[PDB]
Amino acid sequence: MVTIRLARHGAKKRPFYQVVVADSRNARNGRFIERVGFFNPIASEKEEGTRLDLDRIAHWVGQGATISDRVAALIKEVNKAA
Amino acid sequence: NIKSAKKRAIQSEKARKHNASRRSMMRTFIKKVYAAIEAGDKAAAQKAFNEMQPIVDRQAAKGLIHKNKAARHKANLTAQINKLA
Amino acid sequence: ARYLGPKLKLSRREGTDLFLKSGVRAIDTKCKIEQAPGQHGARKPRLSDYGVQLREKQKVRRIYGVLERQFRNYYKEAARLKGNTGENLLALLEGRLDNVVYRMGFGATRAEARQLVSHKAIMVNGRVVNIASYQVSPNDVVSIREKAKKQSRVKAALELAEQREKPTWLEVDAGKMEGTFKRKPERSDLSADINEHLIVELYSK
Amino acid sequence: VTSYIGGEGHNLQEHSVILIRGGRVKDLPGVRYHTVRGALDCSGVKDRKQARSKYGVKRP
Amino acid sequence: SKEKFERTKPHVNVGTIGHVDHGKTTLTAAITTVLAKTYGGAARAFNQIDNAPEEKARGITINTSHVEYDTPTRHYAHVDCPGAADYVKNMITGAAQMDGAILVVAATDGPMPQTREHILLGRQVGVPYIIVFLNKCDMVDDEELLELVEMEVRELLSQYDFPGDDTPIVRGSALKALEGDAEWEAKILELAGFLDSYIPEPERAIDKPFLLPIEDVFSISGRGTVVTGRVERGIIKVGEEVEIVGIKETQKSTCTGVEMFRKLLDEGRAGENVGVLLRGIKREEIERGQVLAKPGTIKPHTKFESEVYILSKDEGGRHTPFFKGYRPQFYFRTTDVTGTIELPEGVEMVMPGDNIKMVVTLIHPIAMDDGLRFAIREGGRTVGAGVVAKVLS
RNA sequence: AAAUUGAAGAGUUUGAUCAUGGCUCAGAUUGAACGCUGGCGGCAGGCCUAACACAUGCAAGUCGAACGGUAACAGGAAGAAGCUUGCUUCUUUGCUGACGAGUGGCGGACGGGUGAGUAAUGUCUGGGAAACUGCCUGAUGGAGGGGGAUAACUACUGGAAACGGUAGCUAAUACCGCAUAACGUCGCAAGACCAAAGAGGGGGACCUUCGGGCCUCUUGCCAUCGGAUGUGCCCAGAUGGGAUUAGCUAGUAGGUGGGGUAACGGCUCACCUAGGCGACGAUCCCUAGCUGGUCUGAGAGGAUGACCAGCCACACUGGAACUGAGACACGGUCCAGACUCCUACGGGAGGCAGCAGUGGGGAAUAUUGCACAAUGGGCGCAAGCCUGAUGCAGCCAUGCCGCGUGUAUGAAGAAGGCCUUCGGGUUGUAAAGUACUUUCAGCGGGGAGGAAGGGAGUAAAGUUAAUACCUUUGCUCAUUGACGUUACCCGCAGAAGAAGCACCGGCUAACUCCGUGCCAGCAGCCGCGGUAAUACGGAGGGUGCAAGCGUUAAUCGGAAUUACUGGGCGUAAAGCGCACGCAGGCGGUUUGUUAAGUCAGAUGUGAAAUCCCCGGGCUCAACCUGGGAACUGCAUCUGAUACUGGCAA
RNA sequence: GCCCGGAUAGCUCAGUCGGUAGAGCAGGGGAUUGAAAAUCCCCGUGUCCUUGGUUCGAUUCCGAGUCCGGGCACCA
Ligand SMILES: Nc1nc2c(ncn2[C@@H]2O[C@H](COP(=O)(O)OP(=O)(O)OP(=O)(O)O)[C@@H](O)[C@H]2O)c(=O)[nH]1
Ligand SMILES: [Mg+2]
Ligand SMILES: [Mg+2]
Ligand SMILES: [Mg+2]
Ligand SMILES: [Mg+2]
Ligand SMILES: [Mg+2]
Ligand SMILES: [Mg+2]
Ligand SMILES: [Mg+2]
Ligand SMILES: [Mg+2]
Ligand SMILES: [Mg+2]
Ligand SMILES: [Mg+2]
Ligand SMILES: [Mg+2]
Ligand SMILES: [Mg+2]
Ligand SMILES: [Mg+2]
Ligand SMILES: [Mg+2]
Ligand SMILES: [Mg+2]
Ligand SMILES: [Mg+2]
Ligand SMILES: [Mg+2]
Ligand SMILES: [Mg+2]
Ligand SMILES: [Mg+2]
Ligand SMILES: [Mg+2]
Ligand SMILES: [Mg+2]
Ligand SMILES: [Mg+2]
Ligand SMILES: [Mg+2]
Ligand SMILES: [Mg+2]
Ligand SMILES: [Mg+2]
Ligand SMILES: [Mg+2]
Ligand SMILES: [Mg+2]
Ligand SMILES: [Mg+2]
Ligand SMILES: [Mg+2]
Ligand SMILES: [Mg+2]
Ligand SMILES: [Mg+2]
Ligand SMILES: [Mg+2]
Ligand SMILES: [Mg+2]
Ligand SMILES: [Mg+2]
Ligand SMILES: [Mg+2]
Ligand SMILES: [Mg+2]
Ligand SMILES: [Mg+2]
Ligand SMILES: [Mg+2]
Ligand SMILES: [Mg+2]
Ligand SMILES: [Mg+2]
Ligand SMILES: [Mg+2]
Ligand SMILES: [Mg+2]
Ligand SMILES: [Mg+2]
Ligand SMILES: [Mg+2]
Ligand SMILES: [Mg+2]
Ligand SMILES: [Mg+2]
Ligand SMILES: [Mg+2]
Ligand SMILES: [Mg+2]
Ligand SMILES: [Mg+2]
Ligand SMILES: [Mg+2]
Ligand SMILES: [Mg+2]
Ligand SMILES: [Mg+2]
Ligand SMILES: [Mg+2]
Ligand SMILES: [Mg+2]
Ligand SMILES: [Mg+2]
Ligand SMILES: [Mg+2]
Ligand SMILES: [Mg+2]
Ligand SMILES: [Mg+2]
Ligand SMILES: [Mg+2]
Ligand SMILES: [Mg+2]
Ligand SMILES: [Mg+2]
Ligand SMILES: [Mg+2]
Ligand SMILES: [Mg+2]
Ligand SMILES: [Mg+2]
Ligand SMILES: [Mg+2]
Ligand SMILES: [Mg+2]
Ligand SMILES: [Mg+2]
Ligand SMILES: [Mg+2]
Ligand SMILES: [Mg+2]
Ligand SMILES: [Mg+2]
Ligand SMILES: [Mg+2]
Ligand SMILES: [Mg+2]
Ligand SMILES: [Mg+2]
Ligand SMILES: [Mg+2]
Ligand SMILES: [Mg+2]
Ligand SMILES: [Mg+2]
Ligand SMILES: [Mg+2]
Ligand SMILES: [Mg+2]
Ligand SMILES: [Mg+2]
Ligand SMILES: [Mg+2]
Ligand SMILES: [Mg+2]
Ligand SMILES: [Mg+2]
Ligand SMILES: [Mg+2]
Ligand SMILES: [Mg+2]
Ligand SMILES: [Mg+2]
Ligand SMILES: [Mg+2]
Ligand SMILES: [Mg+2]
Ligand SMILES: [Mg+2]
Ligand SMILES: [Mg+2]
Ligand SMILES: [Mg+2]
Ligand SMILES: [Mg+2]
Ligand SMILES: [Mg+2]
Ligand SMILES: [Mg+2]
Ligand SMILES: [Mg+2]
Ligand SMILES: [Mg+2]
Ligand SMILES: [Mg+2]
Ligand SMILES: [Mg+2]
Ligand SMILES: [Mg+2]
Ligand SMILES: [Mg+2]
Ligand SMILES: [Mg+2]
Ligand SMILES: [Mg+2]
Ligand SMILES: [Mg+2]
Ligand SMILES: [Mg+2]
Ligand SMILES: [Mg+2]
Ligand SMILES: [Mg+2]
Ligand SMILES: [Mg+2]
Ligand SMILES: [Mg+2]
Ligand SMILES: [Mg+2]
Ligand SMILES: [Mg+2]
Ligand SMILES: [Mg+2]
Ligand SMILES: [Mg+2]
Ligand SMILES: [Mg+2]
Ligand SMILES: [Mg+2]
Ligand SMILES: [Mg+2]
Ligand SMILES: [Mg+2]
Ligand SMILES: [Mg+2]
Ligand SMILES: [Mg+2]
Ligand SMILES: [Mg+2]
Ligand SMILES: [Mg+2]
Ligand SMILES: [Mg+2]
Ligand SMILES: [Mg+2]
Ligand SMILES: [Mg+2]
Ligand SMILES: [Mg+2]
Ligand SMILES: [Mg+2]
Ligand SMILES: [Mg+2]
Ligand SMILES: [Mg+2]
Ligand SMILES: [Mg+2]
Ligand SMILES: [Mg+2]
Ligand SMILES: [Mg+2]
Ligand SMILES: [Mg+2]
Ligand SMILES: [Mg+2]
Ligand SMILES: [Mg+2]
Ligand SMILES: [Mg+2]
Ligand SMILES: [Mg+2]
Ligand SMILES: [Mg+2]
Ligand SMILES: [Mg+2]
Ligand SMILES: [Mg+2]
Ligand SMILES: [Mg+2]
Ligand SMILES: [Mg+2]
Ligand SMILES: [Mg+2]
Ligand SMILES: [Mg+2]
Ligand SMILES: [Mg+2]
Ligand SMILES: [Mg+2]
Repeated sequence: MVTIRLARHGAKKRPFYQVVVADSRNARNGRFIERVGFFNPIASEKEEGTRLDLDRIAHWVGQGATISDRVAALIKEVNKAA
Repeated sequence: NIKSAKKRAIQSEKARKHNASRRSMMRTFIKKVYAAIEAGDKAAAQKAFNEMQPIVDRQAAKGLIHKNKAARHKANLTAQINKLA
Repeated sequence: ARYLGPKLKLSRREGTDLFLKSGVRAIDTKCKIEQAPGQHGARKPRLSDYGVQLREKQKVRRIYGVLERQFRNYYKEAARLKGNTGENLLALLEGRLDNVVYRMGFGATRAEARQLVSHKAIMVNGRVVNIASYQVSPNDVVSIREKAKKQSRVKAALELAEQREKPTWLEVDAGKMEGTFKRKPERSDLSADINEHLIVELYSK
Repeated sequence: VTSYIGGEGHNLQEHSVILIRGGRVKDLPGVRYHTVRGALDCSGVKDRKQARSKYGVKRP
Repeated sequence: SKEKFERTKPHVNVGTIGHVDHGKTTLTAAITTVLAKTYGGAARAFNQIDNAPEEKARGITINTSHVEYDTPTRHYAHVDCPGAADYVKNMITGAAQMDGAILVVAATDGPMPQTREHILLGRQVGVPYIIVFLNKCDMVDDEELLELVEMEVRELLSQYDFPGDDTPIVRGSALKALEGDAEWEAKILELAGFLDSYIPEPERAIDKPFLLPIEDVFSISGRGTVVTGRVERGIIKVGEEVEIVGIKETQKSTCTGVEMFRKLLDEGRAGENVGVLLRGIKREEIERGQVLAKPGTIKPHTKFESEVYILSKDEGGRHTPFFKGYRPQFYFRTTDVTGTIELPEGVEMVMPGDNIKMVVTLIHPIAMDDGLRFAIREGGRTVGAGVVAKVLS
């Protein structure tokens, strides 16, 4: 089962999450097909915070890939008309 | 062992008791055809072939035998009946 | 981390005035300058080609208050950057906060400017900075916080900065202790004495 | 192998376990190692001041 | 290492003292089976008090074995000493941690040379209290002969500076109480009463900082190196910084469990024998004689001034003078060490039975402070007691 | 608009010289070790050796919405008995929630670890045909009716336990016929065939025989064909050293008859042919996980494969197969072994190269820690379990990076050391001081940010017979943090708590006095000492780095000292003693044609990471990260035909 | 934790059952040379592993230790 989920990169106490399309069995940090945007929880109100390429999501979710708890909410955060 | 999921040991042993009995049945019915083949015309061999056909197909569909195994045991065995007799 | 020894000993060995023991009075005439590095100061040095490079390197180090490990890192940065390797070495040294704090006049010496940076006094773009090595980017506004503003060490030290040449690249308000770093420093603006070419020779071999 | 006992005087005799580092002496033909003074049964040189990591002595 | 030791009933360090082959070790075996059967504690046997090849083919004891027997009032911890003339060094470690001894003189033989040598070591080291026990009795069926030995023990103790007549003398066979004789079972139950009545509650030092002399080092298969010994002062919590000071040099460490006769502890208090497990230390590098101190409290020294009181023939010691260069054994807390003597100016010779101060350079450094008590020995006998005056190193 | 901007020498053979040629040195780097010495933080990392043996504990379970259970637990409801009539005793009730003991459908095969083995059954790069696929998800079609058991649980014995019995009772999504089902197997076809399982939250209407018949909604079960993910198979080239290993091979090499495999095939038989391999190095021997990368280098190269990521292999040693979609299974079964264990001596165990830890090995690498809060994964409608996978912190100057240890004034140019041209200089603005600040730890008050949610009862809008349950978007709630006395922001005091250790004859930045006298010792190379040592030991004086510094080992560099770029062979090392000559390398000159080489474009692809530019967040950097090129690749169709080869005359 | 062996001038060894220890080989130390080797003339150059005891007197006899050698055990 393919799944869109965070990878957890960056330093100690200073995380940075590479949202990525990977297989269920493979590890968090490990194997994947293609990365699709990112997320930063320690960004705050500035120029950049979160980016998520919605065109590639249609290729995977449209076919048959689940979205994890955190990535499903970032699709709500980025919005359709807000 | 140091796990409470040793149920699979006793469940797999319980499976192969059944799984071997249905498998051994199948290969004796196939042996019944090979027994009929050698010294015999197209009559005794094809009677055995009609008996083993439902058993090999059924066992194939349960996940004991694969669908191609069954397919070969019809294909090559019909070729013994057709060519010789 | 720092030198913290006899500072005017460094000026006699090097020969020229390093602005280590600059302070309140303008000229020292209080060390037998040039002709007394140590016990054997009357000894005329033969001075090889590796000598003159290393004497030139240590002079630029002891003026700006940087150590070889950090100083080598500036050279590695300088080589990768565009333009001339020599001009970038010294342009990176002049962009330090403890050097800019000295050039603004908030400190009679550079060690006083280093301590004033370190002691939560210096603040730039509305953010306090402790690091003497802080790379001050173009178009900034260094300043002193309201608690430590107009303390007895800064007001006497700002009056010394009137006797100094005063850089063109940076500007000072002088009333409210507020500075403004504008552009990057040019070779021809400052020094006109410490050679860069010889320090590029020492690190390329 | 043979190892050189660098420094004035030593505590090595008969047995006594010692540590060995690399380095030829360049005088005794055959000898091509150095005893580490300080480590294990090989003690420091008595009454040294200048250069004491070499020859294994603490502060005065 | 499983059951947690509950801190109830005061702890007291007891041990058997006496002549060779005198029912000294066998008394300890009798005390277990008697107290275990009636009160209902842990059983144990006479075998576990001394096994090995050395205490079977021979029969004699070398190692100071330990036993834990409990009673309604207090929780005793036994220390079975060796007894022979060759084993005086490892005995003194067992005898120093002992608070109240149980002397062992026998009704057939009576007081014999080692009994005098043992009690001599008890005074100068630290043995406040002592209890007599006649460990044969049944072999000589007589009223007059058995009671004549009681008189000579009262003479011995009083002659050597103990109470003597005030000490409660008990009679009883150890082997008879081992099986199940109702009269002799009850007579060693009486000895447990005499331990409770005569010996008071001991005075500990749970205030001034941590110290623990190492009596015998172990290497537990799984945990690491364990050091045993009575905590002389202070406390030990689990996961606390501890410095090992004494012979060789000085090493940093941390405790990772304290125990009490194969039972866990949270706080190893003062005045009780505990096995401290140290972290990241080998069996060979840590040796017997060193002390577990709290960092900064004590420093190892190889030279010191000390007020040495030399003994005479009457008190028991040397009987001839000596000059600088003499090298006797100095017994501090546990171990002994040799050292050269340097006398003060204006003192030509040191006569026996005299109070003087002297500088003593030791070959090994040992952890020490001002006001530490030691007992000098040489030639299989005592020499002089004293106290430390000043540190030098 | 930026991605390569790219290359140093010196000493040392001689009386001196030029050459040859080794030796050594300056530079980088490192999983590092030692020695002296040590103060803090950011991110990293931290058994390279004995794939040695391992106590101890904890690392995979989970659904009651599969059923049996109306129970070993703990608690509501119809009713009961004591008596302080609601306080107590207490039988029934799926009936209170659940979940202990159970049988199934799934998980254990992933996640982790470690390189023993493997020089090609592996890996890498690029292709292919003969495959299979659980979970997820596309679309279709079901989802007819029966049976037989069996555990648990009594009972009764066996046995010390481990485990099995012996008579039963008893569900089911467990189990098995049956009728059917072609676009799904079988030959050309008429034919012959094979599959299943119900749960849970609600219900108006009418059957009530109350077990509720029956409608809904979800999840789940059906053969098929899918997509995705894979997983096996195959070929080509590449992927170490040795010829003082030159011959190797009989299921060996093919073909067919049979046989097996998910499937191609000596994978395995029976025969038939008697080959196949090898100087483009077979076979045998030694060594070795492989790659992305790392390191060094101007680049070619040389070295390398710790850390992150992919692939392979292995699981106490040696076998073996079972169960499944997937293993010949790391905490599965089974034998045999060795070595620890428990035994009532009949028989039982056991497998850290998962996390800590011990001994031992070693020059040398870490706590029997802390939490599921996040991020994955396992389970499940989800309320949450378990997760030593992740997260953290113990320890460790082991790294890369930051800030520390004060900051102005200071003449008597103090003393003491130290050289004395006993006049004086020198250490020296150094100290003592005389002014001011207080970073940093150390006390104390405030206090971000890792946190998205999860959950309740809700509105509407879907769903439908329905304003019920269910679902979605608005929508009101209360809360969740191991790290944690966080990061960070203000107040306390007073320089207060905080500097070495190399070196000093040349190379190579930096001098003297004593002591010693080819002795004692230094030594990376040359070389220092024989009574005036700049090299030894001491002292001062300096110089160079500094929280590190030296030494050590290890790789590249300099070494154009294996030279492809880029060397040589008269005399320095080096032309076989001289011929003939097969394989091999190279080949005059002119047209024609193929295009193998070569060249040009084409599409694929070189996993992501680092490496390199334009940016951004750590107070700054180190670190972190977004994009860009790069990834000098290797294959694939189309042309260009000069050159080289092929074939022409 | 305890049993055993080992130690003699700078190095390699003799000597003892209480009668006070020697040999070679190094080194000395003036001759000699810039300083050695050699030639020449004269030297043991000693805590008998350390320390105490039995005694008139201990290398020598008996304790106690030193560091090192090899041996057997204990698991809070
Ligand atoms: N008759 C009798 N004999 C005893 C008694 N106790 C001990 N024994 C004997 O002595 C031995 C016991 O050892 P003890 O000497 O008492 O104790 P120990 O600790 O071994 O003695 P040390 O050797 O001094 O340590 C046994 O072998 C008995 O034969 C007793 O009470 N009565
Ligand atoms: Mg946020
Ligand atoms: Mg927010
Ligand atoms: Mg999930
Ligand atoms: Mg088993
Ligand atoms: Mg059969
Ligand atoms: Mg199946
Ligand atoms: Mg099945
Ligand atoms: Mg630094
Ligand atoms: Mg020079
Ligand atoms: Mg900026
Ligand atoms: Mg370079
Ligand atoms: Mg020197
Ligand atoms: Mg005896
Ligand atoms: Mg005894
Ligand atoms: Mg260690
Ligand atoms: Mg461009
Ligand atoms: Mg010469
Ligand atoms: Mg030359
Ligand atoms: Mg490194
Ligand atoms: Mg260290
Ligand atoms: Mg410290
Ligand atoms: Mg710290
Ligand atoms: Mg650090
Ligand atoms: Mg490890
Ligand atoms: Mg390695
Ligand atoms: Mg794995
Ligand atoms: Mg990992
Ligand atoms: Mg790992
Ligand atoms: Mg690896
Ligand atoms: Mg393969
Ligand atoms: Mg491939
Ligand atoms: Mg199929
Ligand atoms: Mg599943
Ligand atoms: Mg029906
Ligand atoms: Mg039936
Ligand atoms: Mg029926
Ligand atoms: Mg039955
Ligand atoms: Mg049955
Ligand atoms: Mg039922
Ligand atoms: Mg039911
Ligand atoms: Mg079924
Ligand atoms: Mg039919
Ligand atoms: Mg029909
Ligand atoms: Mg068809
Ligand atoms: Mg077909
Ligand atoms: Mg029909
Ligand atoms: Mg059915
Ligand atoms: Mg497809
Ligand atoms: Mg390789
Ligand atoms: Mg033939
Ligand atoms: Mg380079
Ligand atoms: Mg090169
Ligand atoms: Mg590079
Ligand atoms: Mg590894
Ligand atoms: Mg890969
Ligand atoms: Mg393993
Ligand atoms: Mg296994
Ligand atoms: Mg195996
Ligand atoms: Mg396997
Ligand atoms: Mg497994
Ligand atoms: Mg296995
Ligand atoms: Mg078994
Ligand atoms: Mg076994
Ligand atoms: Mg295991
Ligand atoms: Mg481990
Ligand atoms: Mg193993
Ligand atoms: Mg260990
Ligand atoms: Mg710890
Ligand atoms: Mg936990
Ligand atoms: Mg908890
Ligand atoms: Mg907990
Ligand atoms: Mg947990
Ligand atoms: Mg929690
Ligand atoms: Mg989770
Ligand atoms: Mg999950
Ligand atoms: Mg689901
Ligand atoms: Mg629910
Ligand atoms: Mg939870
Ligand atoms: Mg668990
Ligand atoms: Mg845990
Ligand atoms: Mg902390
Ligand atoms: Mg690093
Ligand atoms: Mg390192
Ligand atoms: Mg100052
Ligand atoms: Mg000085
Ligand atoms: Mg100053
Ligand atoms: Mg001052
Ligand atoms: Mg001052
Ligand atoms: Mg103030
Ligand atoms: Mg801070
Ligand atoms: Mg607030
Ligand atoms: Mg939060
Ligand atoms: Mg969450
Ligand atoms: Mg919600
Ligand atoms: Mg909280
Ligand atoms: Mg909590
Ligand atoms: Mg912390
Ligand atoms: Mg705080
Ligand atoms: Mg704090
Ligand atoms: Mg205030
Ligand atoms: Mg204040
Ligand atoms: Mg030199
Ligand atoms: Mg020169
Ligand atoms: Mg020089
Ligand atoms: Mg002089
Ligand atoms: Mg030197
Ligand atoms: Mg002179
Ligand atoms: Mg001299
Ligand atoms: Mg100095
Ligand atoms: Mg360095
Ligand atoms: Mg080297
Ligand atoms: Mg080289
Ligand atoms: Mg080269
Ligand atoms: Mg060439
Ligand atoms: Mg050459
Ligand atoms: Mg020649
Ligand atoms: Mg020649
Ligand atoms: Mg010739
Ligand atoms: Mg010729
Ligand atoms: Mg040819
Ligand atoms: Mg041609
Ligand atoms: Mg042509
Ligand atoms: Mg033509
Ligand atoms: Mg053409
Ligand atoms: Mg392309
Ligand atoms: Mg493309
Ligand atoms: Mg591409
Ligand atoms: Mg790198
Ligand atoms: Mg990174
Ligand atoms: Mg950047
Ligand atoms: Mg900060
Ligand atoms: Mg990218
Ligand atoms: Mg990137
Ligand atoms: Mg990209
Ligand atoms: Mg672009
Ligand atoms: Mg792009
Ligand atoms: Mg890439
Ligand atoms: Mg064409
Ligand atoms: Mg043409
Ligand atoms: Mg040709
Ligand atoms: Mg040809
Ligand atoms: Mg002379
Ligand atoms: Mg003369």
